[PDB]
Amino acid sequence: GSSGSSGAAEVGDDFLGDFVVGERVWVNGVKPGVVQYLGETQFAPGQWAGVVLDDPVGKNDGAVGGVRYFECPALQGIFTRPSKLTRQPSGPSSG
Repeated sequence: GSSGSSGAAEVGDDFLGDFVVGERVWVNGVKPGVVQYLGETQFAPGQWAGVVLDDPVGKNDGAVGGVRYFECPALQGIFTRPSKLTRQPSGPSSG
């Protein structure tokens, strides 16, 4: 019933960033997150990269629309494009 959201108004990239499973990456230059899933999601097309936040400040809880990618706390399993992730805290520059 409840578990059945939709992933519209969002599309992934084409190229998958060189991000391994179990590393710390900064999502949108906000905070570092542990990558658990990498590839194409189910809620939305395009390339996606699952990342787990250290604290409850993500978006999903591992399950999006019934599909369970990785297992982790709630409000932590945030999903975003691989390119969006980075190996360092950015902000003033995106190059």
